[PDB]
Amino acid sequence: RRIRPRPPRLPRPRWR
Amino acid sequence: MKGILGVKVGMTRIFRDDRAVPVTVILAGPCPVVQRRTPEKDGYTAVQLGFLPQNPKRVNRPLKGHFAKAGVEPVRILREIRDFNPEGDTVTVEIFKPGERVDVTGTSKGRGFAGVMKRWNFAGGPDSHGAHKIHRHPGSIGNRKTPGRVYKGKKMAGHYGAERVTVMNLEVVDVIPEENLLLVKGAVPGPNGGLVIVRETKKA
Amino acid sequence: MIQPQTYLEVADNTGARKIMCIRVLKGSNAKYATVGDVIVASVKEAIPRGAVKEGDVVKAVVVRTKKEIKRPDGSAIRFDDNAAVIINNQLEPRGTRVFGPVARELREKGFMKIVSLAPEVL
Amino acid sequence: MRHLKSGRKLNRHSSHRLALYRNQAKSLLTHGRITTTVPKAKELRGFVDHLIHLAKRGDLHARRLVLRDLQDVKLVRKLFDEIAPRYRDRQGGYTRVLKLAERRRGDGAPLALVELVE
Amino acid sequence: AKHPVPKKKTSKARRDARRSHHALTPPTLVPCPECKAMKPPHTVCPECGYYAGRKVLEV
Amino acid sequence: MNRGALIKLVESRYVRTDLPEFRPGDTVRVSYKVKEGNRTRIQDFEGIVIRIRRNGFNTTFTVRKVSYGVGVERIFPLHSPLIQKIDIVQRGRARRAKLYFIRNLSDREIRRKLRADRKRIDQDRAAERAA
RNA sequence: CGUGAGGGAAAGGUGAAAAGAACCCCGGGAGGGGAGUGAAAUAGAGCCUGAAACCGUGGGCUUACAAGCAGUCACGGCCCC
RNA sequence: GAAUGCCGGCAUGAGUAACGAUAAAGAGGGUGAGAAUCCCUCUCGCCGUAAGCCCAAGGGUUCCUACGCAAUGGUCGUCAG
RNA sequence: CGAUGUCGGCUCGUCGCAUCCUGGGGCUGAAGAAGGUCCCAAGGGUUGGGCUGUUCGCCCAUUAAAGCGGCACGCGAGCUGGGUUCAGAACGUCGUGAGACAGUUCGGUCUCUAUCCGCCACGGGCGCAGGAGGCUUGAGGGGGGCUCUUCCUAGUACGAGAGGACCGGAAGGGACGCACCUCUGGUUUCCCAGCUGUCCCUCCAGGGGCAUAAGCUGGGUAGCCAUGUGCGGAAGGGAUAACCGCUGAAAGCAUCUAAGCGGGAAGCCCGCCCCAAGAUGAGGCCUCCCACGGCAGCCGGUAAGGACCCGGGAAGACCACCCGGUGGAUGGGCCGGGGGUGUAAGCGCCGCGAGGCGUUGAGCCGACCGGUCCCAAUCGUCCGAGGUCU
Ligand SMILES: [Mg+2]
Ligand SMILES: [Mg+2]
Ligand SMILES: [Mg+2]
Ligand SMILES: [Mg+2]
Ligand SMILES: [Mg+2]
Ligand SMILES: [Mg+2]
Ligand SMILES: [Mg+2]
Ligand SMILES: [Mg+2]
Ligand SMILES: [Mg+2]
Ligand SMILES: [Mg+2]
Ligand SMILES: [Mg+2]
Ligand SMILES: [Mg+2]
Ligand SMILES: [Mg+2]
Ligand SMILES: [Mg+2]
Ligand SMILES: [Mg+2]
Ligand SMILES: [Mg+2]
Ligand SMILES: [Mg+2]
Ligand SMILES: [Mg+2]
Ligand SMILES: [Mg+2]
Ligand SMILES: [Mg+2]
Ligand SMILES: [Mg+2]
Ligand SMILES: [Mg+2]
Ligand SMILES: [Mg+2]
Ligand SMILES: [Mg+2]
Ligand SMILES: [Mg+2]
Ligand SMILES: [Mg+2]
Ligand SMILES: [Mg+2]
Ligand SMILES: [Mg+2]
Ligand SMILES: [Mg+2]
Ligand SMILES: [Mg+2]
Ligand SMILES: [Mg+2]
Ligand SMILES: [Mg+2]
Ligand SMILES: [Mg+2]
Ligand SMILES: [Mg+2]
Ligand SMILES: [Mg+2]
Ligand SMILES: [Mg+2]
Ligand SMILES: [Mg+2]
Ligand SMILES: [Mg+2]
Ligand SMILES: [Mg+2]
Ligand SMILES: [Mg+2]
Ligand SMILES: [Mg+2]
Ligand SMILES: [Mg+2]
Ligand SMILES: [Mg+2]
Ligand SMILES: [Mg+2]
Ligand SMILES: [Mg+2]
Ligand SMILES: [Mg+2]
Ligand SMILES: [Mg+2]
Ligand SMILES: [Mg+2]
Ligand SMILES: [Mg+2]
Ligand SMILES: [Mg+2]
Ligand SMILES: [Mg+2]
Ligand SMILES: [Mg+2]
Ligand SMILES: [Mg+2]
Ligand SMILES: [Mg+2]
Ligand SMILES: [Mg+2]
Ligand SMILES: [Mg+2]
Ligand SMILES: [Mg+2]
Ligand SMILES: [Mg+2]
Ligand SMILES: [Mg+2]
Ligand SMILES: [Mg+2]
Ligand SMILES: [Mg+2]
Ligand SMILES: [Mg+2]
Ligand SMILES: [Mg+2]
Ligand SMILES: [Mg+2]
Ligand SMILES: [Mg+2]
Ligand SMILES: [Mg+2]
Ligand SMILES: [Mg+2]
Ligand SMILES: [Mg+2]
Ligand SMILES: [Mg+2]
Ligand SMILES: [Mg+2]
Ligand SMILES: [Mg+2]
Ligand SMILES: [Mg+2]
Ligand SMILES: [Mg+2]
Ligand SMILES: [Mg+2]
Ligand SMILES: [Mg+2]
Ligand SMILES: [Mg+2]
Ligand SMILES: [Mg+2]
Ligand SMILES: [Mg+2]
Ligand SMILES: [Mg+2]
Ligand SMILES: [Mg+2]
Ligand SMILES: [Mg+2]
Ligand SMILES: [Mg+2]
Ligand SMILES: [Mg+2]
Ligand SMILES: [Mg+2]
Ligand SMILES: [Mg+2]
Ligand SMILES: [Mg+2]
Ligand SMILES: [Mg+2]
Ligand SMILES: [Mg+2]
Ligand SMILES: [Mg+2]
Ligand SMILES: [Mg+2]
Ligand SMILES: [Mg+2]
Ligand SMILES: [Mg+2]
Ligand SMILES: [Mg+2]
Ligand SMILES: [Mg+2]
Ligand SMILES: [Mg+2]
Ligand SMILES: [Mg+2]
Ligand SMILES: [Mg+2]
Ligand SMILES: [Mg+2]
Ligand SMILES: [Mg+2]
Ligand SMILES: [Mg+2]
Ligand SMILES: [Mg+2]
Ligand SMILES: [Mg+2]
Ligand SMILES: [Mg+2]
Ligand SMILES: [Mg+2]
Ligand SMILES: [Mg+2]
Ligand SMILES: [Mg+2]
Ligand SMILES: [Mg+2]
Ligand SMILES: [Mg+2]
Ligand SMILES: [Mg+2]
Ligand SMILES: [Mg+2]
Ligand SMILES: [Mg+2]
Ligand SMILES: [Mg+2]
Ligand SMILES: [Mg+2]
Ligand SMILES: [Mg+2]
Ligand SMILES: [Mg+2]
Ligand SMILES: [Mg+2]
Ligand SMILES: [Mg+2]
Ligand SMILES: [Mg+2]
Ligand SMILES: [Mg+2]
Ligand SMILES: [Mg+2]
Ligand SMILES: [Mg+2]
Ligand SMILES: [Mg+2]
Ligand SMILES: [Mg+2]
Ligand SMILES: [Mg+2]
Ligand SMILES: [Mg+2]
Ligand SMILES: [Mg+2]
Ligand SMILES: [Mg+2]
Ligand SMILES: [Mg+2]
Ligand SMILES: [Mg+2]
Ligand SMILES: [Mg+2]
Ligand SMILES: [Mg+2]
Ligand SMILES: [Mg+2]
Ligand SMILES: [Mg+2]
Ligand SMILES: [Mg+2]
Ligand SMILES: [Mg+2]
Ligand SMILES: [Mg+2]
Ligand SMILES: [Mg+2]
Ligand SMILES: [Mg+2]
Ligand SMILES: [Mg+2]
Ligand SMILES: [Mg+2]
Ligand SMILES: [Mg+2]
Ligand SMILES: [Mg+2]
Ligand SMILES: [Mg+2]
Ligand SMILES: [Mg+2]
Ligand SMILES: [Mg+2]
Ligand SMILES: [Mg+2]
Ligand SMILES: [Mg+2]
Ligand SMILES: [Mg+2]
Ligand SMILES: [Mg+2]
Ligand SMILES: [Mg+2]
Ligand SMILES: [Mg+2]
Ligand SMILES: [Mg+2]
Ligand SMILES: [Mg+2]
Ligand SMILES: [Mg+2]
Ligand SMILES: [Mg+2]
Ligand SMILES: [Mg+2]
Ligand SMILES: [Mg+2]
Ligand SMILES: [Mg+2]
Ligand SMILES: [Mg+2]
Ligand SMILES: [Mg+2]
Ligand SMILES: [Mg+2]
Ligand SMILES: [Mg+2]
Ligand SMILES: [Mg+2]
Ligand SMILES: [Mg+2]
Ligand SMILES: [Mg+2]
Ligand SMILES: [Mg+2]
Ligand SMILES: [Mg+2]
Ligand SMILES: [Mg+2]
Ligand SMILES: [Mg+2]
Ligand SMILES: [Mg+2]
Ligand SMILES: [Mg+2]
Ligand SMILES: [Mg+2]
Ligand SMILES: [Mg+2]
Ligand SMILES: [Mg+2]
Ligand SMILES: [Mg+2]
Ligand SMILES: [Mg+2]
Ligand SMILES: [Mg+2]
Ligand SMILES: [Mg+2]
Ligand SMILES: [Mg+2]
Ligand SMILES: [Mg+2]
Ligand SMILES: [Mg+2]
Ligand SMILES: [Mg+2]
Ligand SMILES: [Mg+2]
Ligand SMILES: [Mg+2]
Ligand SMILES: [Mg+2]
Ligand SMILES: [Mg+2]
Ligand SMILES: [Mg+2]
Ligand SMILES: [Mg+2]
Ligand SMILES: [Mg+2]
Ligand SMILES: [Mg+2]
Ligand SMILES: [Mg+2]
Ligand SMILES: [Mg+2]
Ligand SMILES: [Mg+2]
Ligand SMILES: [Mg+2]
Ligand SMILES: [Mg+2]
Ligand SMILES: [Mg+2]
Ligand SMILES: [Mg+2]
Ligand SMILES: [Mg+2]
Ligand SMILES: [Mg+2]
Ligand SMILES: [Mg+2]
Ligand SMILES: [Mg+2]
Ligand SMILES: [Mg+2]
Ligand SMILES: [Mg+2]
Ligand SMILES: [Zn+2]
Repeated sequence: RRIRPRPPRLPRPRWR
Repeated sequence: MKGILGVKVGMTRIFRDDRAVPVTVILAGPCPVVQRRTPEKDGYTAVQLGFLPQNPKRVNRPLKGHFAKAGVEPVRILREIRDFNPEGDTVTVEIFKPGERVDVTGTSKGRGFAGVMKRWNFAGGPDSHGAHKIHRHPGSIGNRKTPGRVYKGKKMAGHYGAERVTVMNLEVVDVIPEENLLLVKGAVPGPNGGLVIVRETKKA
Repeated sequence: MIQPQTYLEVADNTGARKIMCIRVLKGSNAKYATVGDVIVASVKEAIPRGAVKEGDVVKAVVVRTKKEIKRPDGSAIRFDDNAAVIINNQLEPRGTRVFGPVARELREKGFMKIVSLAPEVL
Repeated sequence: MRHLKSGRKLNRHSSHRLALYRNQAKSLLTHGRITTTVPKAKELRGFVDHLIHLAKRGDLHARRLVLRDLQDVKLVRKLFDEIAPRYRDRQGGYTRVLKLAERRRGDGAPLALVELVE
Repeated sequence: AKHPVPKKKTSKARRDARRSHHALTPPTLVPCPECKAMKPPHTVCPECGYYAGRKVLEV
Repeated sequence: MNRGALIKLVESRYVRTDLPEFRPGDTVRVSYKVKEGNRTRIQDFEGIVIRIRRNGFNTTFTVRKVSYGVGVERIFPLHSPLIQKIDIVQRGRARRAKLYFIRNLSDREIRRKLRADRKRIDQDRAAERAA
């Protein structure tokens, strides 16, 4: 359990 | 360790002391002994029983020769009972009286290719709230890079039923020796008309 | 088959009218309470100035269920509703009467005060 | 599974499968010999023997009952007046499904004949 | 899914090995007791119309 | 080997003939043996048969009563050794074989949909006239 | 191909000479097998030469207790010269 | 010998997904080298503010008939835009 | 960085043990009951709800208990998509401004097809020195492993009282597992009935299609089912853990140990259930054929058997398995029984009529239990040992 929220590294795969 | 081969015939409830007892009826007797396993000959101890007489046409030479070493008429099924050496050369329902407890062994009803819900009681997925084509699906089957594989014996969909099942410690409700019947309280594996094995229980 | 969230009719003069099951007192993780089982419930509707009021947390015993209860003789008996009688921590009724039949199973479970108070024990 | 279930589905729904039997009953009772795929043929025996049997009986009830399927007053007449009497002494088994040796070219379906017995 | 896709081209060995079960079994045929021509058993002989002793169809 | 026969045999020792005939709709009274504590009595249960599901020896019938403002349905095995006697108390003419539909009906509504089976009543009074 | 301005391919070779295969056979046709032409017909038109991947038939050696970047070093066995 | 190189050819996945509305088919008789698929009959089902009919745009011989079936038709084809 | 998809949930788990409970313990400031503390122990178990996207947490009602953790903060080629990274919009705030903020708020495209490994199942091949049909031993492996309450002992030991046992003995539960369909309760696509609109057959009557892939409604067999029923955890034999001892020196005493021996856990090993000789280490037993013709080899004809093809089956995706193939009850029909529906049509009678009464528990009637050669498993074909060497 990690207390500091972990930012995402990828944007949601967006339709080209 | 007494034992007998018989076919399961169907279920009912008799009445006994103002209580209805679910029973299944087993045509047990009679079972001629056709070979005996002894420690000299075979290392262990067991009796080869036969069951249901058979049209001598349908029995090849080698099988028919087996019966002749014992003077038994051609029979349909041959089965051993381990650590059983009866006094006579015919096992019948008489070796069981009411009150006794038995183990009954039979080939279960085959459910064929069974999904993970019917076979392993999994819960599947939601039926709304977004669930997408996984309604009867198992879910995850592993972890990630470690171990990076699926455990042996991982419960999955596949064939389910038509396997051996022994249901144990069933009360012997009645015995009808004139009819070679054998009442048994409760459920017994296999369909009606399926060959079961009735043995003395191993409980307390 | 009473499980939490199930509404029940109260068959006594304790004030209550409907109670809502929130726990079946049958060990760790029992699924449903049949006739004779004890439940903690919430008083959802009740007449004014009763021995119990709206919003209490009472215990009760399930006297009759809408699911049929079976019996070792081979018979079975279902009722038209699921009902209960408010009790105390000593299993005794908290009213002075009960209304409508109660299942005979209460006696075998030891609720003789309720069973005697009934109009019919089926 | 399928345990102890009776009745081919024949990849048709309820109505369609009934028609397929009826329109094959009319055709079998019209010419007394039709060629079909072996599956439909085996299912045709029992659908038609009932109709023949009911004709053998002969009452007004049996004719109106057979009329629910065959729907053709002239064809029902052929059944009662010409077909059924041929079998007054026969105890069921009024039809026969024998298999053919060549298949359909288009889809390889194995075929058989169904004919009213003598 | 996420479009599974083969990782390596299958070898001339692995595809031929797969096809070890793909050979055909020659049709099972018996002689016709009337006209002696090889025909499938339990079918009306398509060369003489006979089956079970008598003639059944015009060939 | 006939297996339905063998099952028919096992049940024979328990079969009853002494009970009267009665169809769905017939109002009826089942004198039933009950075990209340340390004694046994004959509790009666009287009501309308709303269902009869046959399975040879394993046939059962359901009877519906109204006890102190509360519907009560009760299922009996037709060959229960705890059935002392059954008394036909009224003959009703139903149109269906299972009468669950009378659950959601007032008393007046039921009296309309279930009238006295005059043909089975007159046959009843004509029987019992034995000499 | 693009509404349009505009974009913009691929595609050469029988033989010295058509002497381009009459006629026969199987085939519905396509295709073949004979006959025939030619120095040559795996030059026969899907035509000089005709590589490689790729597919297939026959043959030799080998392989169903085996752990692999597939080879390399040794030795033994079988087949051939 | 490599440029997610360029052109072309041929592999793999593989006899695998698919074969394009779940309105629905069945038999008999023709045709023919060959027919589930073409023609004829009868039975059955589907649309019927259309899935019928008439006009306009657009398309440009697709119309009619006769003779054909290599390719086009998601199968077949004796049929066909 | 020519991509290692990111929180939480769902699902499916598995492992560790710094052990929440159950088991075994020593100390206790342990009377008893109940606690504290530490030691052994990972077999199994560890509830349902309110709140918030929440993990976490608080709370409700329980409980034997409501453990903490690893597995890419396990798990998106498994699902979700509420939180969080896009583009819209607004609030507070910062900025002259375009705009910006671990400050809020509403909204916002998650990809049909598995090649290889792995996993669940199921076959084909060859092998297991002669060819075959049966029946088997079990090396090895998996499954399972939970727990509560009341009562008797006994209101006894213990305690001023309140309270309240050890041990031994009976009964009844919860959740979970395997099988089952007699009973309870489902489904039951055409098994029966009722009903509306419309088109039709054939006008009346009687019927058919369609209204869903059952038009609709009331019912419903077998089968498959659970909410239903039976059964399981154990008993027990053994080796131990912490801990307690016996006898006992080194060390005249003492010490559970240095020689030796007891006792001692839900844990380990056997035991129970299931798989299993590809266990190549390919086992054992019963039974069957056997010196075949021609140049450890080859080509053929056979034997015991087997396969093919067919009728099928609570077996089943195909394959496999099991049953039967006329000297036969395998399926289809037919008869009987069951069971469902609940009193057909036709006629008679009563009523102006919708209707009602009677014939009548009739008519119809899937699958269940049987019988019956009426129809279909015709006729046949192909494989198949002659047995290496010390
Ligand atoms: Mg977290
Ligand atoms: Mg892109
Ligand atoms: Mg068996
Ligand atoms: Mg399940
Ligand atoms: Mg299961
Ligand atoms: Mg289960
Ligand atoms: Mg859930
Ligand atoms: Mg669900
Ligand atoms: Mg979605
Ligand atoms: Mg979607
Ligand atoms: Mg999906
Ligand atoms: Mg969905
Ligand atoms: Mg992944
Ligand atoms: Mg690894
Ligand atoms: Mg199996
Ligand atoms: Mg017991
Ligand atoms: Mg049965
Ligand atoms: Mg059998
Ligand atoms: Mg009341
Ligand atoms: Mg009373
Ligand atoms: Mg299924
Ligand atoms: Mg099956
Ligand atoms: Mg299904
Ligand atoms: Mg059948
Ligand atoms: Mg049908
Ligand atoms: Mg289909
Ligand atoms: Mg179809
Ligand atoms: Mg299809
Ligand atoms: Mg329809
Ligand atoms: Mg029938
Ligand atoms: Mg007539
Ligand atoms: Mg009919
Ligand atoms: Mg064939
Ligand atoms: Mg064709
Ligand atoms: Mg995807
Ligand atoms: Mg998708
Ligand atoms: Mg997939
Ligand atoms: Mg590949
Ligand atoms: Mg390759
Ligand atoms: Mg190759
Ligand atoms: Mg290749
Ligand atoms: Mg491959
Ligand atoms: Mg039966
Ligand atoms: Mg009433
Ligand atoms: Mg009326
Ligand atoms: Mg263009
Ligand atoms: Mg242009
Ligand atoms: Mg351009
Ligand atoms: Mg060129
Ligand atoms: Mg020719
Ligand atoms: Mg010619
Ligand atoms: Mg032509
Ligand atoms: Mg030519
Ligand atoms: Mg030529
Ligand atoms: Mg020349
Ligand atoms: Mg040439
Ligand atoms: Mg050359
Ligand atoms: Mg050249
Ligand atoms: Mg040149
Ligand atoms: Mg060339
Ligand atoms: Mg070769
Ligand atoms: Mg080669
Ligand atoms: Mg080898
Ligand atoms: Mg080895
Ligand atoms: Mg190797
Ligand atoms: Mg290594
Ligand atoms: Mg290497
Ligand atoms: Mg060397
Ligand atoms: Mg060499
Ligand atoms: Mg280079
Ligand atoms: Mg590329
Ligand atoms: Mg480049
Ligand atoms: Mg080129
Ligand atoms: Mg290219
Ligand atoms: Mg190419
Ligand atoms: Mg390719
Ligand atoms: Mg290919
Ligand atoms: Mg395939
Ligand atoms: Mg594939
Ligand atoms: Mg497509
Ligand atoms: Mg496909
Ligand atoms: Mg199409
Ligand atoms: Mg549509
Ligand atoms: Mg389509
Ligand atoms: Mg649709
Ligand atoms: Mg429509
Ligand atoms: Mg046609
Ligand atoms: Mg003709
Ligand atoms: Mg065609
Ligand atoms: Mg054709
Ligand atoms: Mg047609
Ligand atoms: Mg045609
Ligand atoms: Mg078509
Ligand atoms: Mg017709
Ligand atoms: Mg209209
Ligand atoms: Mg048009
Ligand atoms: Mg124009
Ligand atoms: Mg155009
Ligand atoms: Mg035209
Ligand atoms: Mg063409
Ligand atoms: Mg063509
Ligand atoms: Mg042309
Ligand atoms: Mg074509
Ligand atoms: Mg197309
Ligand atoms: Mg033509
Ligand atoms: Mg990166
Ligand atoms: Mg970059
Ligand atoms: Mg890359
Ligand atoms: Mg990438
Ligand atoms: Mg990637
Ligand atoms: Mg939550
Ligand atoms: Mg403890
Ligand atoms: Mg303890
Ligand atoms: Mg302690
Ligand atoms: Mg204490
Ligand atoms: Mg104290
Ligand atoms: Mg520890
Ligand atoms: Mg543990
Ligand atoms: Mg709320
Ligand atoms: Mg928030
Ligand atoms: Mg929080
Ligand atoms: Mg507690
Ligand atoms: Mg405790
Ligand atoms: Mg909780
Ligand atoms: Mg965990
Ligand atoms: Mg994670
Ligand atoms: Mg996703
Ligand atoms: Mg996620
Ligand atoms: Mg992935
Ligand atoms: Mg959304
Ligand atoms: Mg969002
Ligand atoms: Mg939001
Ligand atoms: Mg400034
Ligand atoms: Mg400002
Ligand atoms: Mg400023
Ligand atoms: Mg923002
Ligand atoms: Mg943030
Ligand atoms: Mg930010
Ligand atoms: Mg916000
Ligand atoms: Mg919206
Ligand atoms: Mg694969
Ligand atoms: Mg790999
Ligand atoms: Mg694999
Ligand atoms: Mg194998
Ligand atoms: Mg050996
Ligand atoms: Mg051998
Ligand atoms: Mg064998
Ligand atoms: Mg064994
Ligand atoms: Mg073992
Ligand atoms: Mg192994
Ligand atoms: Mg083990
Ligand atoms: Mg355990
Ligand atoms: Mg006491
Ligand atoms: Mg006391
Ligand atoms: Mg005790
Ligand atoms: Mg477990
Ligand atoms: Mg049943
Ligand atoms: Mg059932
Ligand atoms: Mg049932
Ligand atoms: Mg039922
Ligand atoms: Mg029907
Ligand atoms: Mg007309
Ligand atoms: Mg009419
Ligand atoms: Mg109608
Ligand atoms: Mg119509
Ligand atoms: Mg219509
Ligand atoms: Mg329709
Ligand atoms: Mg609708
Ligand atoms: Mg209808
Ligand atoms: Mg229904
Ligand atoms: Mg059923
Ligand atoms: Mg049923
Ligand atoms: Mg249950
Ligand atoms: Mg000492
Ligand atoms: Mg020692
Ligand atoms: Mg001691
Ligand atoms: Mg010990
Ligand atoms: Mg235990
Ligand atoms: Mg075994
Ligand atoms: Mg072996
Ligand atoms: Mg074995
Ligand atoms: Mg080994
Ligand atoms: Mg070896
Ligand atoms: Mg062996
Ligand atoms: Mg051995
Ligand atoms: Mg089975
Ligand atoms: Mg099969
Ligand atoms: Mg089969
Ligand atoms: Mg076999
Ligand atoms: Mg056989
Ligand atoms: Mg045979
Ligand atoms: Mg034969
Ligand atoms: Mg038969
Ligand atoms: Mg039969
Ligand atoms: Mg009946
Ligand atoms: Mg009537
Ligand atoms: Mg009538
Ligand atoms: Mg009438
Ligand atoms: Mg009149
Ligand atoms: Mg009836
Ligand atoms: Mg019947
Ligand atoms: Mg006979
Ligand atoms: Mg022959
Ligand atoms: Zn012939």
